[PDB]
Amino acid sequence: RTLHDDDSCQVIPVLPQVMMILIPGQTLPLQLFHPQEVSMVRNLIQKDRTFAVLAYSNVQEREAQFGTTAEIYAYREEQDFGIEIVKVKAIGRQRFKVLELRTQSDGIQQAKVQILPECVLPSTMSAVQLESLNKCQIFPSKPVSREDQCSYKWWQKYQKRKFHCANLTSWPRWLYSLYDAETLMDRIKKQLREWDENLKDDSLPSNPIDFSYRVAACLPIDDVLRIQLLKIGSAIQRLRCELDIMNKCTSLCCKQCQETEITTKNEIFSLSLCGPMAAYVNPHGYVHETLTVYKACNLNLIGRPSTEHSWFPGYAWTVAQCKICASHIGWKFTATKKDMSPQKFWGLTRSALLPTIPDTEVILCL
Amino acid sequence: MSYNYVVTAQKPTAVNGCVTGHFTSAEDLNLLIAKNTRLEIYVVTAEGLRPVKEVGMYGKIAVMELFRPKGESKDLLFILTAKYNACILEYKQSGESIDIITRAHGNVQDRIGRPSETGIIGIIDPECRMIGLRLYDGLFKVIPLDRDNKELKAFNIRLEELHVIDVKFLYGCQAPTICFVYQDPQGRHVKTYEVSLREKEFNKGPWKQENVEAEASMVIAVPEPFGGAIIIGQESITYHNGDKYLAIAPPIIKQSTIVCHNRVDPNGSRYLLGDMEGRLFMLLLEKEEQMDGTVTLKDLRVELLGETSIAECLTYLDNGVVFVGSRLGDSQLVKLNVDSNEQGSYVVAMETFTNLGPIVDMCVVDLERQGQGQLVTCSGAFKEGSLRIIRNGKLHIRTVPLYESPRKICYQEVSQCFGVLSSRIEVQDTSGGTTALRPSASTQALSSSVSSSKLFGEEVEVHNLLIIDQHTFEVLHAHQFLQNEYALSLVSCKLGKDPNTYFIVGTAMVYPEEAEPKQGRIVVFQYSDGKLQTVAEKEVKGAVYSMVEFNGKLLASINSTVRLYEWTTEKELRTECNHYNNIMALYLKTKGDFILVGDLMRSVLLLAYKPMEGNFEEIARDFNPNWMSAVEILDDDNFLGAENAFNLFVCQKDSAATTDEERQHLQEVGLFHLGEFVNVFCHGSLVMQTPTQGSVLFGTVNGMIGLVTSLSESWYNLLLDMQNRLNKVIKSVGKIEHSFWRSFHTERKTEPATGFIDGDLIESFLDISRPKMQEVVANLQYDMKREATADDLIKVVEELTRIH
Amino acid sequence: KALRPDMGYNTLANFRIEKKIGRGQFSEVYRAACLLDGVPVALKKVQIFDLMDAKARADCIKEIDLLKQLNHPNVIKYYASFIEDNELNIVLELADAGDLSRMIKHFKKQKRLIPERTVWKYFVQLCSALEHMHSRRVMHRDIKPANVFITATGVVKLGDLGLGRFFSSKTTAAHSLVGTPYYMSPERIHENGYNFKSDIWSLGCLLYEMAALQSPFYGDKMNLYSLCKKIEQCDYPPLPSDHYSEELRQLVNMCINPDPEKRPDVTYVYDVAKRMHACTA
Ligand SMILES: O=C1CCN(c2cnc3cc(CNC(=O)[C@@H]4Cc5ccccc5CN4S(=O)(=O)Cc4ccccc4)ccn23)C(=O)N1
Ligand SMILES: Nc1ncnc2c1ncn2[C@@H]1O[C@H](COP(=O)(O)OP(=O)(O)O)[C@@H](O)[C@H]1O
Ligand SMILES: [Mg+2]
Ligand SMILES: [Zn+2]
Repeated sequence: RTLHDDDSCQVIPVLPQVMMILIPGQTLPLQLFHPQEVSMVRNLIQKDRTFAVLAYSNVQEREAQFGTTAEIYAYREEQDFGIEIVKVKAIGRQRFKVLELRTQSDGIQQAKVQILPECVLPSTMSAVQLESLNKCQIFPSKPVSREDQCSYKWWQKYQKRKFHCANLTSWPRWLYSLYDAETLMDRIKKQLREWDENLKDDSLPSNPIDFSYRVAACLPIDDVLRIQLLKIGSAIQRLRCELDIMNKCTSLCCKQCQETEITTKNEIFSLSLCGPMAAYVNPHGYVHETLTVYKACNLNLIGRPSTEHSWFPGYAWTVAQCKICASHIGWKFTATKKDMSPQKFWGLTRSALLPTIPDTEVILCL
Repeated sequence: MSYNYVVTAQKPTAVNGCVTGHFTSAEDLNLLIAKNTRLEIYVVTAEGLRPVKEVGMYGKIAVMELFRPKGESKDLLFILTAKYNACILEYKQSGESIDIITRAHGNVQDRIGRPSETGIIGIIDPECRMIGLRLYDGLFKVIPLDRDNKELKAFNIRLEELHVIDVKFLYGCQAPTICFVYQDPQGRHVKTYEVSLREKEFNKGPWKQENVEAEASMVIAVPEPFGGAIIIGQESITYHNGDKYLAIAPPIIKQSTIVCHNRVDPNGSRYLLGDMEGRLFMLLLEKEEQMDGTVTLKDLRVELLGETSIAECLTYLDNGVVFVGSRLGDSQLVKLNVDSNEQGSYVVAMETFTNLGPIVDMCVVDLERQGQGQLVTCSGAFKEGSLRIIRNGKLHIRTVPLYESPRKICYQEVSQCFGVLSSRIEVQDTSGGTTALRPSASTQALSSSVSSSKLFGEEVEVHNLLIIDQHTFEVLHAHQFLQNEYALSLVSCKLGKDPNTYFIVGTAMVYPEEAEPKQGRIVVFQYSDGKLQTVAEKEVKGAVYSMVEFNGKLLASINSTVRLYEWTTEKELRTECNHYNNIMALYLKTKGDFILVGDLMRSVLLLAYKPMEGNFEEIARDFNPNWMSAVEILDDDNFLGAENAFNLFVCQKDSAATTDEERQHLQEVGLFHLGEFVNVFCHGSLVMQTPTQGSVLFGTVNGMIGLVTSLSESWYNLLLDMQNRLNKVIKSVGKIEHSFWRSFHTERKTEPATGFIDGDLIESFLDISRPKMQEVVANLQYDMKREATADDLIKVVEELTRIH
Repeated sequence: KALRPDMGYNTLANFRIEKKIGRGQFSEVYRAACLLDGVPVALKKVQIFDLMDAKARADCIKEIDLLKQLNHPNVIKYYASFIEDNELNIVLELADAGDLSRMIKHFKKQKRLIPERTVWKYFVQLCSALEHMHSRRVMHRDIKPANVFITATGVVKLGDLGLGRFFSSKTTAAHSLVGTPYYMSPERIHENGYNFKSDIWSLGCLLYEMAALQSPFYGDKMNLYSLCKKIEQCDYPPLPSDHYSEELRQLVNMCINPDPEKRPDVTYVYDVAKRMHACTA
């Protein structure tokens, strides 16, 4: 929990067969059965509780260059069967650059990695803020205007005062608002409250570094874009890229087909306290980051509905796959009772979706 | 490897601070001015100001205050630079030799710190016993002014208040006290703390009043007999002294925020208050009769004296003459004609001093066709707007006041006129429409128009294209743009098989609901027979930030796209090719078929137009995240830029690279802390056309015009060793190393300078005396390599001065 | 219990066999549940190393890689294939609702012929499946009522794909039927290779079994000498005229022809089936 220093090189164990891209702040539930993996975690509890999770760019090959450290915040040991099943919940803390990968004789990998720094740049107007305007730069915090506000009125006055010194430079006030941490966070909050209706600033972070990594976990994005967001070091550039994904990549197609649209941004809504996307676990320890959508297209139901291990109690799940390539995309959830609203919804796994630009001919910018 | 030479053609003219006292002598009244890196010393006379000495300091003067320790005959000056270089200087003249000695020096940057939002504040105790510097939130630094404190040993007292707005040492205090306005989620409050040098704890002060104005931003220590402090927000002026708390809300000050102040009388009876619109008010403190209580303020009064330049700082001198240290426009000595009946007091400007800052955009022209280049700049902002014509012949400068913000500028040789994009602020009128605040270049044009295309009190920004004559500088035409249309770029060039030269304007439809510009247009205009004509119009789905003539075709940046238009025989902008990139294309510069694209976060790339392909090929990328202001192509391999805390950098294309990764990556081969914020770069020279090649001029916010030129490795290594020898001989002001000042600086890191030669330090070789010249050229080699003589290197430095 | 997420559908560890549901002459089918997502699959294990030689194993594996690439709704999709414990494991789309053989057997019990409207409804879906396979130059080699699966919603899905092509019959027998399709074509009597025209003969013979509720050479199955001679001469009882249309019966006679060149291509069979299905529905 004390966090590692920036640019410091750490030798930490990479947990085997964890082929995923962990993001700082993201929770990682894991179920371990091998005594070698369990004893490694048992020894990590006696130390800083930090292990490594590699971001493998290639699935078949071990092309891993970046990763994220994971601190074990909760330990749980079960002896229900002859196998000591140990379930642990970890949380991502810092990104890293892979310097060396040492496979030990016991199969556990040891990674000497460099902790990457978070690029915290000052305000653009700090270089041109006049000494006479330094005194009136701070905005007055008051419940009469900063809360129960018009939003249209307050953000206009915020831009005028913060970026008043834009007259000295070769660019307008509104251009500086496009590279402003608070304005970009506000624009993401607007688009995020549409999906997560019962959301408030008490849950989302205030800091832009912590906010950007939280947004990357919430966004239904494939492993390609998830690596690209972690490659971006500056939070302003990361928020600009995340917000461009939200505006341009509004269509969510099947990853195998690429041209078979399953759902769109407007269909995203929430039925869990975590948000629209939540990391659920099946009876065999597999984690599925399922997106909660109102309606889904090009999906066929295989098998009969079931109630065992239903993630949404009082809803019968049915296996759903792509009508074109038969690849598993998710599960359709139908209500058992008549008054239970929504009447029907779909839980689509993240690994099976691919965010695409609507059918027309653009790159995602930072 | 790239090697460059940066020399200052025009020193920074903008004034960021001014102070008065007795620096040269107790019997001489002085006016010391800080023009960013320079310090000017003047003697107050009935003839205005007599120049005494201008010194070149290696640092941005952030704090500048005068104080006289007990025993000292004359005042000493404290200067703290942007890089926290604190120092105390003394004026010393023996006959004719004027030299500014360094009594005390040091770097007061803490090992770990949270820089405050209200900048760096530096205040001195009235009895000259300590220097309170509020650099970081929660830590108030105290430097005791002891006899043997040459290295300025400092200690921080733990302050509980983090979001402190402004602090000043109060007067009428037996024990030193500091009054301050701080903000917390509950509101803005006033609190005093007694500063203890012995216990190093903030003891309970004499008083602390809560619930002050929401915009309370300024604090003024009132001297004896009045005592206490004056707090000024936007709509009210208050005075606090424990038992007394006066508060006045005159309607003459509610229209603008008061941002600067200065004391007129040493006792504190009269004060000057300047606002954002350049208005000057007089704050009077009426004293009531004494039984034994001379510490009684009867009432406060505010009287609008008149309109002056947009004042960054003010300074009362004598006979009603006030120096107005303006940062946006010309600084000026104004006379206050209060000597009538005290009812009708009016201002009369008496002497204006040229200020070219902020230089927003510029262009190199040759109006007289004499070979020597002339630089016309878009200087000033708001009513201080102007066009300055700089020519070499020591640089002669002509001013053309526009009374509105000039944004961009270009030159059209065929029609003998300049294209100038400009903006004026009109308030939302009582009738529903808009009304101009004052007459300006766009409203007082010989001919004016509004675009015919059709695709309360709130301030509205109105953009217009001005066609200004090259000889008389009269506004011949003022074409106003559409409602909610921001004019961003402007060029004057010939395209396709058309012989006429057109003024092309790129715009962005800015609406408050739209966060990013989703619409804009490129308008082509022809100026013929004294009038501008709308010729072509091409609507685009984005903002047109930059445009450039690229091999007879119009290259334009639209949000995150670099599109190329070819001018058809039907006079229409037909698209040829596009390049969609991961960057918001803000900056566009071209040389032949190569294109340099840049972002506000230093995310840059280089494309190349291939006629065989008929599309752009991405050559190289370099995504180091850091703020930017301007870029320029030096040559096919070297590219110059300006980043975050007043730095200059050069990225080079690795041509000798073997792999695609190394060829597609630009290596950072140059770094230099310039100390100025560069807004524009322009190829050209003021001198008629050597060890140099290329001539890239630059305009800055502080009004400084510089020049960058490429040098060979032999000239670079010669001037680098000569620079180190000059640095170790020249007495720097405030004992600040040249290596530290020019070392690249950001809030994250401070790395040494590379690939750049400080031309100002190289030119100082001719200013040093002959015994010191022999000390510098000793053991230095010059090319067969032989021992360099003083005479041979004097000719080399003289050739470097001949370029500007 | 082992779990290897990185492998996915290419390992036994990520599947739990629920119950055995079938066993072909050269295969073992099991109703299995994917432990990663709960997709019901049919794990088909084939002992390729036991009787198939290195060349016949390679030709089968290479074809299985292109069969994964197939994309048609009326075809059982090959999800994944892998060699583990010297056994070829093929993961298939489960179609346990029933098959054309079960429906024909049920109509035989009720003593009623399948209506012609219902015959074309299912024949047109199978014709689309064979048309797509032949467009990609892929031969089924064992078109029979058992391999024509039908879902509860009435969707037809051709699957399994004939493995018999490896054929050997090492015994010293006079006649052989091991490693031959359900409807053996005359060219297959000479023990020669397979062709696209054999699938047309099997498709035509299947349309006969849909109408008469029996194979065109049903009855001769007991005495193989008469069966082998009757296939060459195409001596089968023709379909009755009073029950089915002239177009249905002439298409059967065109497809059931001894000369492979005289049999029409799947393009014309699928075109005729679409015309008949449009009229009847
Ligand atoms: O709401 C949701 C969305 C879907 N989902 C979900 C996500 N990934 C899975 C994976 C499975 C795999 N398991 C099975 O298919 C089967 C059948 C079955 C059917 C329903 C419930 C549990 C089980 C258990 N088995 S079994 O093999 O263990 C039992 C068994 C043993 C021997 C013989 C025969 C059967 C299931 C659900 N998955 C949820 O977890 N909840
Ligand atoms: N894809 C499948 N889905 C469901 N059942 C299948 C599948 N393939 C074969 N079967 C079943 O397996 C049995 C036949 O096995 P199979 O290997 O197909 O042999 P054959 O093709 O020689 O009949 C039947 O009971 C059939 O229903
Ligand atoms: Mg088969
Ligand atoms: Zn698909």
